[PDB]
Amino acid sequence: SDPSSINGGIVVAMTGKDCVAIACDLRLGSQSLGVSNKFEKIFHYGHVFLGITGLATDVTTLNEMFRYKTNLYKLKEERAIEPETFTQLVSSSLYERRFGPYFVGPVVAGINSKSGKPFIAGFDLIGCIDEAKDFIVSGTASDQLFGMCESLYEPNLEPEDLFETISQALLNAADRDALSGWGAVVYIIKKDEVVKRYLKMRQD
Amino acid sequence: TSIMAVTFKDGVILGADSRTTTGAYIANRVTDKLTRVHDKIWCCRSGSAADTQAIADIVQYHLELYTSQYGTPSTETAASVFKELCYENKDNLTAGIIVAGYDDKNKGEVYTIPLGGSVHKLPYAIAGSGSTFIYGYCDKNFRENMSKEETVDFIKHSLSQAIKWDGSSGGVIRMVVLTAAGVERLIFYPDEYEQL
Amino acid sequence: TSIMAVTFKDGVILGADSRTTTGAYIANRVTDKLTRVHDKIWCCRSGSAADTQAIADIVQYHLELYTSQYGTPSTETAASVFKELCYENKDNLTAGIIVAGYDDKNKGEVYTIPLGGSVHKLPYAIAGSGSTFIYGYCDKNFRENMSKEETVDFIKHSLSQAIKWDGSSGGVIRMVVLTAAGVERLIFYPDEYEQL
Amino acid sequence: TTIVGVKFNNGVVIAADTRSTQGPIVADKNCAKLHRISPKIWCAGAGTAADTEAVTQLIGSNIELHSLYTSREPRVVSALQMLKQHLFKYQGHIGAYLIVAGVDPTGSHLFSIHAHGSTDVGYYLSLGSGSLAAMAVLESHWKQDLTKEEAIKLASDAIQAGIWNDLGSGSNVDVCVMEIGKDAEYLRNYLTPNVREEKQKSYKFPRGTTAVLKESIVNICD
Amino acid sequence: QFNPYGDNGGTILGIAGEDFAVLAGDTRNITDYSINSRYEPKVFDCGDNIVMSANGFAADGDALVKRFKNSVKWYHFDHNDKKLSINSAARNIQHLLYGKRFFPYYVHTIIAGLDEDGKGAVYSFDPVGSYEREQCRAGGAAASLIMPFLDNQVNFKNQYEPGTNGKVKKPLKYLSVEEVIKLVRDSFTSATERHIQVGDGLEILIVTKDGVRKEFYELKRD
Amino acid sequence: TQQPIVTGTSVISMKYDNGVIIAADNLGSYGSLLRFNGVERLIPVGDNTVVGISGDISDMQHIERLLKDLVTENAYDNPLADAEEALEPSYIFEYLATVMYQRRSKMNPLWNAIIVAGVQSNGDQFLRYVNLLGVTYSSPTLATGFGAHMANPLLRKVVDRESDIPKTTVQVAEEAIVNAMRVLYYRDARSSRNFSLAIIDKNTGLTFKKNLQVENMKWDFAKDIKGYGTQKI
Amino acid sequence: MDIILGIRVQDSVILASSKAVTRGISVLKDSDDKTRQLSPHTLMSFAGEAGDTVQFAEYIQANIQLYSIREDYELSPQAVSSFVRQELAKSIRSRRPYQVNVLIGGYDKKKNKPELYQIDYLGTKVELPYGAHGYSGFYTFSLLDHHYRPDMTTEEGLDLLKLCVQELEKRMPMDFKGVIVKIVDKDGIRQVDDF
Amino acid sequence: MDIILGIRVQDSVILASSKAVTRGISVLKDSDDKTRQLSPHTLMSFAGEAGDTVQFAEYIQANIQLYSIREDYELSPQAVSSFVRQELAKSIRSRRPYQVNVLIGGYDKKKNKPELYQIDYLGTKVELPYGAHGYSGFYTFSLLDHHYRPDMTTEEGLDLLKLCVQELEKRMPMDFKGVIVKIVDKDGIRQVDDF
Amino acid sequence: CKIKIAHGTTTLAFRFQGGIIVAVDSRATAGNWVASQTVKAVIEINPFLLGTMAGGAADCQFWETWLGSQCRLHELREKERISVAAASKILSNLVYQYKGAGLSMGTMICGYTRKEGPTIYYVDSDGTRLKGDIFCVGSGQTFAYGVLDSNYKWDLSVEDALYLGKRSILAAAHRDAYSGGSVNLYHVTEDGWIYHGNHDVGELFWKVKEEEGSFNNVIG
Ligand SMILES: *[C@@](C)(CO)[C@](*)(O)[C@H](CC(C)C)NC(=O)[C@H](Cc1ccccc1)NC(=O)[C@H](CC(C)C)NC(=O)[C@H](CCc1ccccc1)NC(=O)CN1CCOCC1
Ligand SMILES: *[C@@](C)(CO)[C@](*)(O)[C@H](CC(C)C)NC(=O)[C@H](Cc1ccccc1)NC(=O)[C@H](CC(C)C)NC(=O)[C@H](CCc1ccccc1)NC(=O)CN1CCOCC1
Ligand SMILES: *[C@@](C)(CO)[C@](*)(O)[C@H](CC(C)C)NC(=O)[C@H](Cc1ccccc1)NC(=O)[C@H](CC(C)C)NC(=O)[C@H](CCc1ccccc1)NC(=O)CN1CCOCC1
Ligand SMILES: [Cl-]
Ligand SMILES: [Cl-]
Ligand SMILES: [Mg+2]
Ligand SMILES: [Mg+2]
Ligand SMILES: [Mg+2]
Repeated sequence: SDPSSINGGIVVAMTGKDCVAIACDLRLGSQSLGVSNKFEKIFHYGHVFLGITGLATDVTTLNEMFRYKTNLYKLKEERAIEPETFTQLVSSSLYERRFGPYFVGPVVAGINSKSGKPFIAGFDLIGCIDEAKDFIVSGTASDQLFGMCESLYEPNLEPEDLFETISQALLNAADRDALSGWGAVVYIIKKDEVVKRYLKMRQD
Repeated sequence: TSIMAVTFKDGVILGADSRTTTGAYIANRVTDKLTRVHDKIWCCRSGSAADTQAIADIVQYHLELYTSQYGTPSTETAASVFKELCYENKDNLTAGIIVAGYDDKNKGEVYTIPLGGSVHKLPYAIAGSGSTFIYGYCDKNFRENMSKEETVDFIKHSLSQAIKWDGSSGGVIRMVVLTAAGVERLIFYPDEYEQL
Repeated sequence: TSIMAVTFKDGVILGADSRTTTGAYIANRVTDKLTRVHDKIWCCRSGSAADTQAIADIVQYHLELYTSQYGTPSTETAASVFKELCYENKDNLTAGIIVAGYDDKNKGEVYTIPLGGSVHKLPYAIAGSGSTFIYGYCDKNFRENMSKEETVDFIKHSLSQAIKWDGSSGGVIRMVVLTAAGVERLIFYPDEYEQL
Repeated sequence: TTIVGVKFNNGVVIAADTRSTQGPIVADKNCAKLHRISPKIWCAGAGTAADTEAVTQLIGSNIELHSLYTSREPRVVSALQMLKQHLFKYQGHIGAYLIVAGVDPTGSHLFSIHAHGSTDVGYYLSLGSGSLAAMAVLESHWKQDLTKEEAIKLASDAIQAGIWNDLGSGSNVDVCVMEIGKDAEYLRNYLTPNVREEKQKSYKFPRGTTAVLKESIVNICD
Repeated sequence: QFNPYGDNGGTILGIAGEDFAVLAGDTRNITDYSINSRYEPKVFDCGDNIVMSANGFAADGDALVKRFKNSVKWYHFDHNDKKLSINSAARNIQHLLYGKRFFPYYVHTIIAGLDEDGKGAVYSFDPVGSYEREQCRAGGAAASLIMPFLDNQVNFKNQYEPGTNGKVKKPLKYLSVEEVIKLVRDSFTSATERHIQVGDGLEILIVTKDGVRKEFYELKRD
Repeated sequence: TQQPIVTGTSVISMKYDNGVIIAADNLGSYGSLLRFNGVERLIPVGDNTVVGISGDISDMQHIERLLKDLVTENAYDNPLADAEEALEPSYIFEYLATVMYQRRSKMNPLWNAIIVAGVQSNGDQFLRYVNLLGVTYSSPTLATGFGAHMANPLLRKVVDRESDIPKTTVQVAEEAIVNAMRVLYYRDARSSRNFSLAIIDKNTGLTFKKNLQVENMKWDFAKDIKGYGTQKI
Repeated sequence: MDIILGIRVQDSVILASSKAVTRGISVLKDSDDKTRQLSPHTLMSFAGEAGDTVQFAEYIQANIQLYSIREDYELSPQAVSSFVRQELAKSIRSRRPYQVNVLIGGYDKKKNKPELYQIDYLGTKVELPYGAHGYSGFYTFSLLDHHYRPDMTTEEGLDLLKLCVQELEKRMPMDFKGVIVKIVDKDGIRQVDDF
Repeated sequence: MDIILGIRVQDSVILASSKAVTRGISVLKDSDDKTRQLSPHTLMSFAGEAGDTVQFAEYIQANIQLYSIREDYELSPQAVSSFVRQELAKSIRSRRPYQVNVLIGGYDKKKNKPELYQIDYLGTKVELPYGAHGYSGFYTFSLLDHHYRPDMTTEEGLDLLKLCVQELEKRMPMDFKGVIVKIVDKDGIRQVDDF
Repeated sequence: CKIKIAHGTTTLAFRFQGGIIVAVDSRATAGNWVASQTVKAVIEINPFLLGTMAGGAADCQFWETWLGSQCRLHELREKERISVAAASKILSNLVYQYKGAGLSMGTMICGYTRKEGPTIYYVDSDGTRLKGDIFCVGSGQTFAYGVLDSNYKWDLSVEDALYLGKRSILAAAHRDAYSGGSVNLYHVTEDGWIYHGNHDVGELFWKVKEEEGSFNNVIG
């Protein structure tokens, strides 16, 4: 009965030279029982990408909630929301439920369309922002991801090289966690193109 | 904490140590537990630092508003406002407060307010963890209508012993003198009071 | 309980109240908490009545057997036997004992033994629930090499205050004088000590 | 966390480490614990990271509206009062432990606030897990009539004590100097004594190392 | 109520080569958020070319190593100075650990050395004695950080041959002592960055047919 | 299963170029009550070792008796009891470390934290810690209780690593220890002003200093502190 | 309430739901239909806490039927499932949550595709080729992993379903008194009377 | 372990005992014989805590077989039951008691009478015309109160027993996978293979 | 609070026309942490006897190697290989002495002798001892049962039986989070046990998916 580790899952995000990458596993389970192997945890609103780990009902709810809010934002602002601004929106919304929180570990990733700067950020369940130059990790294999990223990561990686690094970080971390894995997805994000790759990984 | 207030010939004197603790760690060694709720109505704070401050802030507000409408409040009135807060919120408060004030009619008065929120008007009052160690001493040594210098010595010797035996009390001995003359702050350092 | 033992010029004096309680009921108002473990080695008992009696009975037995083989035991020896029992059975005992005795070589000696079973040799010692209220008083008023009459007054005034403030202490003030002259029992009734 | 505050001649300085933890795991190696309430009132925060940020922003927001309403520069005691009453109302559940400092028309000020709403006044203060390591340094080296450069040195040394000796604190030292009559200078990463050494090996993978099942272009445009 | 266990933190790492084996471990010893020692070795030469470490609760770790060292001594007395093989040592340790099955040694034990064919060997144990020979094992507080990195770099897990459509795996090969130490040093610098209980210093014990060599490296002290 | 009754607070210590220093205040606390003031918590064993003990005093007095008995036992049938076969710090420590761990293993611990400071026969400095759990460790500076949190940071500014030991004199080392004791008096609620200090040097031997006091304290700034926020008077 | 299964095949969705209702040491009923028709081409089976199950199912049924009348239009299985999920997602943070797990089997007439949604009491929705709630899944999932193919017929799906029930009847501790099987396709909802 | 029944008729004792062995959510076995032959004309069925049941049954079996060899004589069902009761009566105040309930069905050759003893894990012995342990009794006792007669034959007893099993299969929550039935009479012990 | 010790492995063994198949996975877990993927959950007691391990790793590893010593002592004393019944009962009587102490074991003693023929005995830590044709034990036992039971016949060939055992573990390895790593196969005949290799799930899953056309739930 620990909400953050019932369903399982992981998300990781990295920066590179004029690019960002965000990746997640596909598992959704009920404790030991693996239920779904198609449960994607990365969503996007315009050019801003959001990954969410934790309790699956809240992952779904928050996606729907941020789609709701970014749609109204765009109608009133007459422009797409930027990663820096969206990060603040996520933080506001999570802290609004301070004493009855969504049991989640969200991760923002994207490139600011005006400045062109790569941007990533992470949060705890009550909305504390964790900004980073290098990488953000989240989920039931966060310890594993921290260890992989801290050793494998180097700055200013090209999109093609960055893909290999983030993928290897996710895969090997997932393989040491029982509640993570069952497939994986990686988003490579350049200024005006986004490539989505499904990884081949062990299915146990 | 170790705190006390003592009435005497010319008025009343409040006394306190300066120790604030978190478990066995001293979070503040120079605390000021003697606080003003009105010109010549002060209080000694013991118990929760947060609770006693919140209470003292509210009382100051009430007495400031009282003064704007009805002029200077009595020391009894101040004690009643403290009581009302302590009694009605007894379930959520840890505050042992001594109220002390100087009227011109009533001279020096001391009201003590323990955990329950009861009010007790006394010639002198002691409170706080370290007061337990000086009930015997204070009862034997207190006299009514003492002089200023005698009362200062009585408070200094008493709190010196309270500090000596109570680990939850220490630092400097702060005192506040309330008379017709005005308000006087006194401080006494370890090098003096320890070797009494 | 309120108990104390005080060394002085001619030897040592033990002092105690006479109250035994079950919760708030006074099971015995004329208890004798000063007990003989040897001719001129006595103890003050505080804590569990059953434990302290059982302990004192065993110590008396040990010292009687010691005397048959090796002659009169020292006050230190008596304290060590008390310690050995209190320390080794610390988990099952509630006993705060003060050991006091008169040697001709060592004169008056006082050893206090708190709950843990540690030994502390002191000029004077206080213990029991009511001792908390007289740490301040006793520290300020104790002097070494007092006379018999001064020590009796010091104990009487101290236990009077302990009794006054502690609900768990009361009744008569028993005392036992240990000197070269011999053993003298003293008693003091409420009508005398209350109005000190 | 380790956070400190030190008063000096013509103002006040506060400092903080930059470690953020999640259990035994270092989540952020360079987080900002120094918060701007108003231009010349700054706040060092320890405890629940979301709470310190949220409570500082809320009071900072209300302080700005109050400053505009009264046509006056905000005072530290206003921020102090608003913070403590907010925290007290929540009976400690908002786990924010703050060192509030700044300059205003009244002068220079230094306070601390605890989660339950109790405030303390002082010339030198320290809060957080490494407050004992810091306070040890402050108690050993603090004196009356410190200069600007001496107070910065003392403050950063108190943070360093936390960085090295407390496992809860680490990485860098942030400083903010608030002098009277001058603009407050926020010195982000004032010291960086924990630089990561060169790695022994590059872990750049040969391209094609990772096995892929599918590729697809994602549509971000309308 | 009295709690007989404690957590002294730290982390250990064992890698096996073709004709050698390394057993590394940081030198930091902690309790709660305090550092007890910056240099307290927990990787020990036990004789017969066997190095051992029992990470977790140090009192239990020391007791175990002490008992095994003593087991080696009596093995010589009772069996005509016969060399205790690494496989025999492992089985003996299982019985030491399981002997306290119902009041366990709170430790993750790793031993390293050479097998009877002269090839590198690493064995790892759980707290109650279940053991297994492996090429690779991390243990302790930062095991969860280091281990997946070792799967990737030592056993080439999830790495395929470029251009082979993820069909041909990267071939397994033994690593040189130089390449292994590079991985150890990087594993510990990474673990030091992200785990608060890991740091101060790194001590590696290398085991070849010639004997037991030592190497020491500084780690971040925050 | 125990609960400590009469307790002793911090014991602090450090190494210097020729030997080791150790210190501990003279207080026997009974909870919040500062009950006993004449308690010696540094116990010398021979002329080359000092054992500093914190925690339960009844258990401390038991450990005293064990060490006292150890000296007696070592002298038996030992012509070189005051020479080559005298008790070393390492011997005394290992014995205690054995006892402490055996007692915790029987779920009946000696509720103490112990620091054995001394100088070996070959001149080497010895300083090692052991506690109720049987946990042992060594470091250029060692401290128990609040000392661990407040003293160690200050002492590590003097001797941060091994290479700083030859560079640290006995004057500099003692100054840091005495300073640390002052800081503990400021900030530890179960500490006293009166303390004992011991120096074990390889040249000058054992110097035991009793009845020391914390002095040169800063309290003057307290007078300027008024209220808890707004209050001006 | 215990066993509810679901299998999506080429052209239909098949739901199987146990018939037993047990309270204490007594099987009170052995012919219970643990499902409600939400709309002509959408069926919802349910299992969980006593009372909550039927109360929740009928509440959803009333809402979907209200929508159908108002718009003179049938909601898509995807739309119904999202509505149901949101109701459970609200529920879980209520004073007393609905402890109900559901399967929603429907046929989308616009896409001409069968759809099976599995939603737990927390509001955790997943579209699946085959689904189950409770302990049933611990046997049926691995069985279907092996025997299921995406292009199967309704008749092949029923044989695949018989294989699940047999396995459950063999290895489950409790007697669940067989199952009521219902099929959802382009022609609506119908019950298999002989199973 | 769950269902054990016993019916004493005119000339025999009939014991019925469930075949299922269940651990967690898995029926590990469906052909388990929950009985041991203590002597040629004495049979004991058992049910209770896992492990304890078989360990206790075999321990008793060993003791009775030891007695038979020593004296070259068969103990009476009354004597065996008293021995068993005393062992359980000792057990209940031990450090770890046997949590086992037994039925002892035997034919006394000296009296030429069948005898059925019901003994619980506390050592509570009663001679009965019909007996049961666990939740079984809550159905079977009232059923037998109605249908049982003292002068019934073995064949009538088996039909009476079939009536009990049917009722249990209808109203019991758990699948106990049928029963193994054994008859004890003047000719010894034999198993009914088709039930 | 309490320490996490290695637990696991999913094991099965079924009797059939051509002897006994025994299949197990190789994963050990400490909570959600995957501790090992290379655990030997089959003990080779002797050329005719096997023992499967599930539950506490140490408990199983320690007591089954101990069991092997007791079986060796039997054949030294009695000049004859121990029966599967006797071997299993030594283990079951041992754990019964530790009943309540907290041992966690789910084992299966598989082997062949002349008097018994192929025999499988389930033995667990709460004292249960059962002879039987089919058993699945471990956290992923139900997943293995689902595939095994639905495809089991007595008249399976050695080739088909070996595969069904392998496929059943794979099924559990896939669905059960606490099962995986690799499959270890064994075939027990009248001549003794025969090892049929270590099969990594990493390659085996995709090989089985492609060739068999199963696992359509997974993104191909
Ligand atoms: C003497 C010391 C005893 O009566 C005095 O009365 C002084 C009075 C002055 C300071 C006004 N009392 C205190 O110093 C007071 C003692 C105390 C402690 C706990 C409850 C009531 C009274 N100290 C405090 O209030 C400190 C002040 C902070 C450290 C600046 N606060 C705490 O200890 C907080 C308060 C929690 C609380 C409990 C119940 C009612 C209100 C508030 N406690 C903690 O932070 C707990 N801490 C967590 C980490 O582990 C150690 C304990
Ligand atoms: C003062 C009073 C306290 O410091 C003195 O120390 C004296 C010592 C004298 C008598 C030598 N102490 C007592 O009078 C002592 C108080 C006490 C109570 C419990 C534990 C420790 C100390 N009183 C007693 O020992 C009485 C004496 C009887 C009435 C003759 N005994 C009890 O109160 C017993 C004690 C049982 C016990 C508990 C823990 C350790 C040892 C013994 N308690 C009861 O009878 C409980 N009682 C049942 C009726 O409902 C009210 C509670
Ligand atoms: C020193 C470093 C330690 O005290 C400083 O005090 C810093 C303060 C800086 C960061 C402002 N303190 C922390 O970093 C603080 C320590 C802490 C942790 C938990 C409770 C209280 C204090 N760390 C945090 O607040 C982290 C911030 C992360 C890095 C973004 N937050 C968490 O660890 C959250 C705690 C959430 C929380 C909920 C309810 C009450 C209090 C806090 N914890 C998690 O996210 C863990 N968990 C993982 C799975 O998802 C669900 C939650
Ligand atoms: Cl205060
Ligand atoms: Cl008495
Ligand atoms: Mg009285
Ligand atoms: Mg640090
Ligand atoms: Mg799996």
